[PDB]
Amino acid sequence: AAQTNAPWGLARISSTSPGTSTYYYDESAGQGSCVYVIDTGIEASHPEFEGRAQMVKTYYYSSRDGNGHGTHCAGTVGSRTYGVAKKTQLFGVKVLDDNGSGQYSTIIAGMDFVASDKNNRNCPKGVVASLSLGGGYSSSVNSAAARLQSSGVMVAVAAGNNNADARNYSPASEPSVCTVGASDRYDRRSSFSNYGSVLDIFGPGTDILSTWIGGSTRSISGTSMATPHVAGLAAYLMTLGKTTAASACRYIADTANKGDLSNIPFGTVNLLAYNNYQA
Repeated sequence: AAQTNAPWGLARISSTSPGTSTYYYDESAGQGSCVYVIDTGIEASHPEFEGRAQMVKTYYYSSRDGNGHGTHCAGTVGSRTYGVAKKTQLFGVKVLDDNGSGQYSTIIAGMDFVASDKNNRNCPKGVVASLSLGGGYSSSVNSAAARLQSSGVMVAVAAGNNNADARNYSPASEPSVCTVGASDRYDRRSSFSNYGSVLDIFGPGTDILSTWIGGSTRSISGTSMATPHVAGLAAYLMTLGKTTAASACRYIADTANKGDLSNIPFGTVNLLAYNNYQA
């Protein structure tokens, strides 16, 4: 398939060179897979989700996305115009309030919930989880992320927006989950993106147009926007049978565009998410 005039991030992960405007991808588009978006929620009512999004857990007086952040990430995973896995199923776990804040004990609870709740859902091509969130170092948070990975779920987490080493943030610093850095449309490391040996892969994360609450759309920036590209990609590759939940992050790194990013510090991988689709 080809999406003409796609967002630059979608075109990037299906291209070998920056500057293109078409997203090339297999028509399966993630059908049969499931991506849990652990964030401020999702506006499942958005016509861009085509009824494929549904909230399954909240920890606040409401399960609605009063922020847009979670709706923006979910649209990059699987929205029809802005997503990587356009036929995937999106589940919303609202661990963050409408300021984008959330306590560690709640985020942990959310992750434990996803490990259990995938057993209630039909996902014959596997399960992905996208955690566009984090904070200071916490081993309990890291264990939580590793528990989720070990239970059969592909975990992708943002590396952080502190332009520092991700060793000091969580769950970004958990070795067994996929930790995603951010790049821009010119293959530069995003000015804000964290770095460090704990990174596994980079995805598009500067000026990312995607869905927004109110049935709208906007462009924003962060390793929060890079994470759902890789999560979408994981789910896309899993539907195709090329990798598994346990093996996807390694697969994405093996098959990534190598050595094409600028400003990548010494010790940080130089790998850009890439779907190697050959029509």
